[PDB]
Amino acid sequence: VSLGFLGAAGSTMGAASMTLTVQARNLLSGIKQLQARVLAVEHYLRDQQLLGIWGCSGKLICCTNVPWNSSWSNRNLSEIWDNMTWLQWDKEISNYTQIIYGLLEESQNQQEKNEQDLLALD
Amino acid sequence: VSLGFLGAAGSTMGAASMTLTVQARNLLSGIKQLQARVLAVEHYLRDQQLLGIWGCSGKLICCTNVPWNSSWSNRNLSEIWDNMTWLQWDKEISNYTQIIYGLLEESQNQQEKNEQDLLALD
Amino acid sequence: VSLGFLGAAGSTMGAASMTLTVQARNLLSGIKQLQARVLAVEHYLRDQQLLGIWGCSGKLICCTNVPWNSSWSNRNLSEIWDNMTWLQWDKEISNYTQIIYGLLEESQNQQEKNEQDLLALD
Amino acid sequence: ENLWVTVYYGVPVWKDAETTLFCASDAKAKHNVWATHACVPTDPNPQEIHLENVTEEFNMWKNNMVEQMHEDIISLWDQSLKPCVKLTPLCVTLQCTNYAPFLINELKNCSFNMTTELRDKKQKVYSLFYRLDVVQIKEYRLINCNTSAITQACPKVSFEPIPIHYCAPAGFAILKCKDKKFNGTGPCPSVSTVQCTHGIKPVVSTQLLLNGSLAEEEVIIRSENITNNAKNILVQLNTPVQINCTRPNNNTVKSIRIGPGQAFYYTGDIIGDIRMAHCNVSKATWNETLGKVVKQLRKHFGNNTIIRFAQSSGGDLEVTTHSFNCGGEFFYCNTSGLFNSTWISSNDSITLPCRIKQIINMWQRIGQAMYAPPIQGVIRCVSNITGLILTRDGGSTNSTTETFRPGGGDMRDNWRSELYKYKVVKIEPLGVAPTRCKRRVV
Amino acid sequence: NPQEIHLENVTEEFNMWKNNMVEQMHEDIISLWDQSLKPCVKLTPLCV
Ligand SMILES: *[C@@H]1O[C@H](CO)[C@@H](O[C@@H]2O[C@H](CO)[C@@H](O[C@@H]3O[C@H](CO[C@H]4O[C@H](CO)[C@@H](O)[C@H](O)[C@@H]4O)[C@@H](O)[C@H](O[C@H]4O[C@H](CO)[C@@H](O)[C@H](O)[C@@H]4O[C@H]4O[C@H](CO)[C@@H](O)[C@H](O)[C@@H]4O[C@H]4O[C@H](CO)[C@@H](O)[C@H](O)[C@@H]4O)[C@@H]3O)[C@H](O)[C@H]2NC(C)=O)[C@H](O)[C@H]1NC(C)=O
Ligand SMILES: *[C@@H]1O[C@H](CO)[C@@H](O[C@@H]2O[C@H](CO)[C@@H](O[C@@H]3O[C@H](CO)[C@@H](O)[C@H](O[C@H]4O[C@H](CO)[C@@H](O)[C@H](O)[C@@H]4O[C@H]4O[C@H](CO)[C@@H](O)[C@H](O)[C@@H]4O)[C@@H]3O)[C@H](O)[C@H]2NC(C)=O)[C@H](O)[C@H]1NC(C)=O
Ligand SMILES: *[C@@H]1O[C@H](CO)[C@@H](O[C@@H]2O[C@H](CO)[C@@H](O[C@@H]3O[C@H](CO)[C@@H](O)[C@H](O[C@H]4O[C@H](CO)[C@@H](O)[C@H](O)[C@@H]4O)[C@@H]3O)[C@H](O)[C@H]2NC(C)=O)[C@H](O)[C@H]1NC(C)=O
Ligand SMILES: *[C@@H]1O[C@H](CO)[C@@H](O[C@@H]2O[C@H](CO)[C@@H](O[C@@H]3O[C@H](CO)[C@@H](O)[C@H](O[C@H]4O[C@H](CO)[C@@H](O)[C@H](O)[C@@H]4O)[C@@H]3O)[C@H](O)[C@H]2NC(C)=O)[C@H](O)[C@H]1NC(C)=O
Ligand SMILES: *[C@@H]1O[C@H](CO)[C@@H](O[C@@H]2O[C@H](CO)[C@@H](O)[C@H](O)[C@H]2NC(C)=O)[C@H](O)[C@H]1NC(C)=O
Ligand SMILES: *[C@@H]1O[C@H](CO)[C@@H](O[C@@H]2O[C@H](CO)[C@@H](O)[C@H](O)[C@H]2NC(C)=O)[C@H](O)[C@H]1NC(C)=O
Ligand SMILES: *[C@@H]1O[C@H](CO)[C@@H](O[C@@H]2O[C@H](CO)[C@@H](O)[C@H](O)[C@H]2NC(C)=O)[C@H](O)[C@H]1NC(C)=O
Ligand SMILES: *[C@@H]1O[C@H](CO)[C@@H](O[C@@H]2O[C@H](CO)[C@@H](O)[C@H](O)[C@H]2NC(C)=O)[C@H](O)[C@H]1NC(C)=O
Ligand SMILES: *[C@@H]1O[C@H](CO)[C@@H](O)[C@H](O)[C@H]1NC(C)=O
Ligand SMILES: *[C@@H]1O[C@H](CO)[C@@H](O)[C@H](O)[C@H]1NC(C)=O
Ligand SMILES: *[C@@H]1O[C@H](CO)[C@@H](O)[C@H](O)[C@H]1NC(C)=O
Ligand SMILES: *[C@@H]1O[C@H](CO)[C@@H](O)[C@H](O)[C@H]1NC(C)=O
Ligand SMILES: *[C@@H]1O[C@H](CO)[C@@H](O)[C@H](O)[C@H]1NC(C)=O
Ligand SMILES: *[C@@H]1O[C@H](CO)[C@@H](O)[C@H](O)[C@H]1NC(C)=O
Ligand SMILES: *[C@@H]1O[C@H](CO)[C@@H](O)[C@H](O)[C@H]1NC(C)=O
Ligand SMILES: *[C@@H]1O[C@H](CO)[C@@H](O)[C@H](O)[C@H]1NC(C)=O
Ligand SMILES: *[C@@H]1O[C@H](CO)[C@@H](O)[C@H](O)[C@H]1NC(C)=O
Ligand SMILES: *[C@@H]1O[C@H](CO)[C@@H](O)[C@H](O)[C@H]1NC(C)=O
Repeated sequence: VSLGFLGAAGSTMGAASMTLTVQARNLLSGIKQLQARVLAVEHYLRDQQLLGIWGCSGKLICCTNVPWNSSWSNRNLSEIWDNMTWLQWDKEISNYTQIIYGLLEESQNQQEKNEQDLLALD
Repeated sequence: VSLGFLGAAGSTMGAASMTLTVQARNLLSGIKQLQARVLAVEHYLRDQQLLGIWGCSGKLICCTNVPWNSSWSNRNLSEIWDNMTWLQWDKEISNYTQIIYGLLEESQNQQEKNEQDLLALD
Repeated sequence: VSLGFLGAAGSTMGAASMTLTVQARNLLSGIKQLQARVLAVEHYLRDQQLLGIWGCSGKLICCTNVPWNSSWSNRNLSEIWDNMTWLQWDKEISNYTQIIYGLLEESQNQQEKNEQDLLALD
Repeated sequence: ENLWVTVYYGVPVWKDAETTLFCASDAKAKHNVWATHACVPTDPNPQEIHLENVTEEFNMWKNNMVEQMHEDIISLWDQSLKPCVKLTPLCVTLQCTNYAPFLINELKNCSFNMTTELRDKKQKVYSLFYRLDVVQIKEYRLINCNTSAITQACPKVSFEPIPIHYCAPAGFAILKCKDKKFNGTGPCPSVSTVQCTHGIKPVVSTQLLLNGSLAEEEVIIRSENITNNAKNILVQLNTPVQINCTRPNNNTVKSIRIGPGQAFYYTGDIIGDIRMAHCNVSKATWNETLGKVVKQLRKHFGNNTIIRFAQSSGGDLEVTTHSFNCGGEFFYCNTSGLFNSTWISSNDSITLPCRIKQIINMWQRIGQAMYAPPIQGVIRCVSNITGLILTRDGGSTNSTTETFRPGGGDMRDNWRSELYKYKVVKIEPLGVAPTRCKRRVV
Repeated sequence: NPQEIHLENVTEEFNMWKNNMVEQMHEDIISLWDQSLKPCVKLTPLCV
């Protein structure tokens, strides 16, 4: 089923994760208008900037090398993906998103590329 | 030969396809000017947005999983690539570009990533 | 150590190359302000445009097929990476950056994709 | 035999599109209305790229670059008027006499009160007006004071038109027709592309087009419905005729302060002879040019038909005359000498009378008028006549006669005369085409 | 909090006299002055 833009905002995180292209399409597409259009491309380029420094520019989903610290959330796979919505999840993980983003650029991409130079050095 | 920006607009699609970097360079590079510059980066980011949802962000050419429905055009490889220009081609495929773009994000990328999650799940 | 934005501007090129994410983060994040914000995203998208035509969109570092013409600089690995800063390096390679960028899109990406079409043609 | 779609980014594909262009001109040393404080400097070298094999349809009459330029000139005019002195108090009754020793000839010497810099105190001063600016009820008034308010052009700004390049933003492009015999719309076989047009001089003119670009090979006739008379006729010459326009009168100016900071510059008494402004045109060259035009004209009306030329006979004073600007002054030339001919089957330079007006409403602008400040000294400008604007008298009986009157109904036609070759298109760099390639299987 | 980041080893030439920040600020103060005057009362009749 295609339910539309934000159609699975109230479904489980697993069900919503299947229709990421739906939210992705409309996510990009006088003075008031112009200032609004600039703000829009500015926010879009910010998120694409974060995907860049996480090595995930061209993909909607990518896996990482950062382990899940249990202090963040004590839930499991079944409890996260089949019982919760992305909204209430983002609220539960609102104390770590900054922290997790910092570990996300540093722990892997800030060491994936150094090892890449030391590896392709022969 | 390098003929310049849009140099092979009137050549065959196969010959023009060799110089995509030529059209790609100049494709990105008071009130009237500012509004024009915003419109330019807005259109460029729209096309890059479409390449994103088709999984082809960093490439100029990418192959797909969508088969060619013969209702779209009844031509063959030789007739398309060695007898037609991209202009008259885009005119012939002007009834399907919306349709083909929808199949392009859904048929593959909306199922390439689901299978990617079910595959990397072990 | 994390020294911050531009922290290793005065270190050797090898040491500075380890903290590219640091310069990458802050690199993107009424009339005067608006015109400034547009100029910022315009410059950022220009560099991302150049990384695009060099086939390096999602990476901070990528290797090329262009050989190093000794007329550009006569230094070696040790002399470049353990004795010089990126600043004085960019000053020494300020006569070739245009030239090297032209060879960078043409020598490889303008021939990597043609060979890619002739290879995936079966 | 298994075909799969493939994405191509950066394909030579475009569509007709209307976008907001912007100005561009090389930096010079002041303060002319068009350049303003700043207009982006041109590239040292433009790259005009020929497009082999490419055939595109052009339409100069449905072109939006014309409408954009039209609104730009109008808006620029108003942007230049705002900071200057508005002559609202100059609508006082004028006590005027004719010059007094007029043997065969109009301009009138007037006296009037004026507010000084102190509100309470007054001054009686006198000024000289060309009698087009005033009307009676000897008592007079300015022509404009019942129609609209008025403002005085700043003395510093110059009305000397400079080449302006129209540029389209990145992602869009301009197509330029280089077909010599290009008849005004249609498919152009030889087409080249540019990001910016060549230097187009915004010459404000009526009837005859001045200081423009000349058509190569044959002179070119451009219309929208040739059998229709209501639509004007654009002519581009191959050989430019030379026209010398002078105001011989020694105009002296004085400066009277009418309020705090405000300062009106008025036409002082003339020193020396009273001669009327005029324009000369070599009769030989103008007869050759007129010959060549009717040669190309008969291509559309069958072959020995009677083609005569008559004067303008319709509309207001500001439209019937060859209006233009020269050195600062606005000339209204009567063009009866040129268009008094009939065609079938010494130097002797023609002379054209020109009157001068200092109160003007160009482009059919009703509202805030401008007072052209008087120009000190004798004026002489040498200009080219590169085009023409004609009009028929009506349905003609067809192979019986063909009478032509010059018109200048609308000011956009002047922009069409130089923008006929350019067209705006947007690049659609996304093309999808089938190859026998599949992506790596999941 | 602003983040003032020291740059070790870095030596850059400064020119306070050829600096454009000065010219920008100069035009900004002037323009601001005029923007503040527009809505207020103009004393044109006070020249009695
Ligand atoms: C078609 O194309 C042709 C070719 O371009 C056009 O023909 C040209 O038309 C031009 C403008 O119409 C005309 O230019 C004028 O020439 C005058 C004479 O030039 C002589 O001096 C210059 C050096 O300055 C020499 O290089 C040249 O060879 C000549 O010997 C100039 O005097 C004109 O400048 C004045 O007028 C313009 C407005 O047009 C002002 O902007 C400018 O500041 C000048 O005005 C000052 O000087 C006059 C002098 O009488 C004063 O009355 C006036 O108040 C100004 O004085 C104030 O300002 C000064 C300076 O700041 C200050 O010191 C003083 O105290 C005052 O405050 C102008 O440059 C071309 O000559 C002519 N080309 C040829 C070859 O003849 C033709 O127009 C085009 N067709 C159409 C329809 O446009
Ligand atoms: C502000 O003031 C200015 C100047 O003071 C005004 O500009 C003048 O406007 C008047 C009228 O608006 C205009 O006078 C007419 O000019 C016409 C064109 O030149 C004439 O054809 C016309 O003559 C007819 O009317 C006369 C009476 O006024 C009759 O005596 C005469 O016989 C004419 O009448 C015949 O024609 C009509 C129409 O076909 C017909 O119905 C009759 O039966 C008869 O056969 C006037 O003289 C001036 O020409 C304008 N002046 C200039 C210098 O251009 C301006 O209009 C005012 N502003 C506003 C907003 O009104
Ligand atoms: C256009 O009209 C304006 C009106 O403002 C006019 O300006 C005035 O012209 C008159 C012409 O009579 C000038 O008056 C003269 O002034 C001189 C110098 O002060 C006197 O010597 C003159 O007197 C002689 O002429 C009289 C004529 O009746 C004799 O009776 C007498 O005995 C003298 O012989 C005369 O009064 C006046 O000065 C100017 N005003 C100003 C402010 O300059 C202008 O001259 C008119 N245009 C033209 C071309 O004439
Ligand atoms: C339009 O009319 C005006 C009149 O208002 C006219 O202006 C006059 O022009 C002449 C120049 O042709 C000026 O005369 C000069 O003025 C200067 C400054 O005062 C003097 O230095 C000059 O002196 C030289 O010439 C003398 C000749 O005897 C020599 O003896 C002396 O050594 C100098 O070499 C000269 O007198 C006159 O001042 C102006 N008048 C005004 C009021 O401005 C103008 O010429 C006319 N316009 C045109 C285009 O002709
Ligand atoms: C310029 O001349 C061309 C002829 O090549 C005109 O094009 C034709 O116009 C007629 C109507 O007048 C159409 O029915 C034809 O289809 C056109 N022919 C072609 C080959 O396109 C064109 O109309 C002329 N332009 C003007 C303004 O008169
Ligand atoms: C007016 O026309 C004359 C020709 O009658 C133009 O003079 C020529 O200008 C071109 C530049 O466009 C030069 O290459 C020629 O050498 C000039 N001709 C001669 C005989 O020297 C003049 O430029 C035109 N004026 C304009 C367009 O303002
Ligand atoms: C317009 O003025 C120009 C220059 O003032 C005139 O050109 C002169 O023409 C005669 C021959 O007719 C020559 O003897 C002169 O040498 C020319 N002058 C220059 C400076 O070259 C031109 O003839 C005038 N046009 C008209 C219609 O009178
Ligand atoms: C321009 O000049 C012509 C002279 O050729 C003027 O035409 C005359 O106009 C009157 C009526 O106003 C007629 O009775 C005459 O027969 C015309 N003269 C000729 C020789 O035919 C014309 O009026 C002038 N135009 C303007 C606006 O002043
Ligand atoms: C996990 O969180 C705890 C907070 O109690 C912290 O002390 C620890 O360093 C974190 N572990 C990792 C591996 O980041
Ligand atoms: C976030 O932090 C605040 C204070 O440190 C705390 O009250 C809140 O419960 C935290 N959020 C979560 C989800 O634990
Ligand atoms: C191809 O187009 C036809 C239109 O007749 C349509 O019925 C069919 O579903 C399309 N096939 C595929 C595989 O999309
Ligand atoms: C596009 O659709 C319209 C109406 O459905 C049709 O007239 C036109 O021929 C179609 N285009 C193509 C290339 O078949
Ligand atoms: C290297 O630079 C020299 C300049 O002397 C030039 O002649 C040569 O073609 C360049 N070589 C390559 C492989 O680009
Ligand atoms: C760049 O070129 C100029 C002139 O060609 C020359 O003076 C300068 O030394 C060159 N730069 C380098 C680093 O060689
Ligand atoms: C100036 O104003 C006075 C009234 O004080 C009047 O008598 C005189 O006629 C006016 N001047 C002119 C030239 O009409
Ligand atoms: C334009 O010319 C055609 C040719 O016959 C005619 O039928 C049509 O009515 C004309 N259009 C107008 C607006 O006069
Ligand atoms: C009109 O004259 C031209 C040039 O001589 C000629 O080509 C054309 O055939 C003539 N037209 C007719 C209808 O005779
Ligand atoms: C201009 O028209 C008038 C009026 O018929 C005529 O007398 C005169 O001869 C004409 N001039 C020329 C040069 O034909």
